[PDB]
Amino acid sequence: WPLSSSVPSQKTYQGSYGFRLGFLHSGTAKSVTCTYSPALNKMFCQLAKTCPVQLWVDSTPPPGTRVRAMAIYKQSQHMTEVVRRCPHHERCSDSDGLAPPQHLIRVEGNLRVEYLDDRNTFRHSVVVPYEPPEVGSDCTTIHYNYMCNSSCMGGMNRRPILTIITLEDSSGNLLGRNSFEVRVCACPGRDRRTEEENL
Ligand SMILES: [Zn+2]
Repeated sequence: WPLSSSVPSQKTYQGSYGFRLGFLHSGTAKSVTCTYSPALNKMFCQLAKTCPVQLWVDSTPPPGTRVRAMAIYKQSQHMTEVVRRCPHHERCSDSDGLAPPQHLIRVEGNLRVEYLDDRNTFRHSVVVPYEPPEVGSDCTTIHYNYMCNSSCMGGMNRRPILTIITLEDSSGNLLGRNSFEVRVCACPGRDRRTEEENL
C-alpha cells in the first residue's frame, strides 16, 4: 500500500466552541466492553463492539457542523503508513452495508454516516453530522466500532494507534481537535488495569 505524503496533526485544539472529548467512567471489571484510562489517555476496546465517545462543547457549533474520526499510528516511524484493516478482515463477511471493507473505524446507529478515502492523502476517515445534546443531556455521544484487533497480522500488527477526532464546519474548516490512544484487545478491563500497573 502507498504511504501518505503527509501526517494529520494531533495537536489538541478546543477552538471557538470549547470542544473536547469525554468517555464513560467504566472501570476495569473483566466484563467491561470498552474502558478509557485518563492517566494513559487511552481507550481499551473490543473488536466490532460499541465504543462510546462523548463530544462536549461550551457553545453550540453552527448548523452543518460535522465530526470526523481518523486513525494514525502512534509511533513516529509508522506515521505515514495508512491505518487500515488487515487482509483477513478486509475480506471477511462483516459488512454493515455502509462502511468500506478496508476501514478500521466505523460508526454504528447513524444512517447519516459518511466514509472517505482521501484521494490526496490516502487516509481513511468516518464522518457524521454534529448533533447538539438531547435536552437535559450535557454531551453528544457517538458509537464507534473498531474492526480489527491491535494484534492483527498484516494490519496494525501490535503497533499502537491514535484516534483523532475533529470538528469541522460544513465547508471542511477545522473547528476543534482532540485525540486518544486506542488498543483493540480481547479483555479491555484486564489490559487497562495491567498497563496502568506500570505507573
Ligand atoms: Zn484484522
